[PDB]
Amino acid sequence: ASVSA
Amino acid sequence: VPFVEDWDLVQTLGEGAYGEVQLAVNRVTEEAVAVKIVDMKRAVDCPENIKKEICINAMLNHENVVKFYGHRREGNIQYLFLEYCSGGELFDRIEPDIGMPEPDAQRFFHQLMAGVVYLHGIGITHRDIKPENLLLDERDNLKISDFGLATVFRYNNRERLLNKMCGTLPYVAPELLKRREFHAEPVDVWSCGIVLTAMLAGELPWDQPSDSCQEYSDWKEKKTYLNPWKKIDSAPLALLHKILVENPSARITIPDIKKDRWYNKPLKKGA
Ligand SMILES: CN1CCN(c2ccc(-c3cnc4[nH]cc(NC(=O)c5cccnc5)c4c3)cc2)CC1
Repeated sequence: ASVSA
Repeated sequence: VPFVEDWDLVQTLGEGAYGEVQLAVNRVTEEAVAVKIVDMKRAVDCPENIKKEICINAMLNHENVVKFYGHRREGNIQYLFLEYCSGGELFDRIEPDIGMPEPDAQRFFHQLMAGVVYLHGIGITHRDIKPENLLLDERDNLKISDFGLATVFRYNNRERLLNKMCGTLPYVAPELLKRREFHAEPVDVWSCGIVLTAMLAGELPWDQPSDSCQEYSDWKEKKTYLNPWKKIDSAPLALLHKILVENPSARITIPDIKKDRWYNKPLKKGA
């Protein structure tokens, strides 16, 4: 799992 | 700098009907932040609710409040980037039926008052203070978290009385169970007094502050030879006697808690 800023 | 906006989600910090909070580590810098993830599709009003919580978080900037860095929407999902507190929850530093060393409780209580004074100073009440929501950083500094129930009680120098029944029963003030409207500030002062009781005794004094609850009646009748009170030394117990007062208008305010004898007793050595 990942997310962008 | 390529990739500096990429964050890997590496650990579940918390979960609940509100959604989840994950530990996010920057792909490039390895900076760690917590990311609260909310699915606005879970409830019809989640949209307005989370929007309110972001609005409130944007107003806050204090060392004893979980800092809010910004947010990003992705369709129906909202991502809130928040200060990561590596020491976890104050909840987990409270030993069952023991509590924690009094000087440690005093230092956490000072830090909690600082954050609550800050919030009330800008007109925000938290409405659900308890150990599960008071987080600790790498140096054991306390930071108030979760503004999902927070609301404005003062705006343009005018106070709005509250009427919403909310919070958590063992920590909630008695006036929410007996009165239609109430001032906000004394309710947060009350939950801070139950948090102090838990830190010094490792147990909550009552299921709820109603006469029907034997433990609450016993307190009103000053039976302090019973637990949790018998486990608390006299100086902090004198402070709890001023905070856990049923009438919110007679209850001690924070400026007077700051002048309390126990509050000012030198007890805790620096790290
Ligand atoms: C045993 N194990 C138990 C858990 N511990 C544990 C360790 C770290 C954290 C933790 C750390 N940093 C945080 N920043 C913001 C948080 N939460 C929020 O902002 C927030 C939370 C709910 C609703 N709304 C907002 C948050 C929670 C929690 C538990 C680690 C050890």
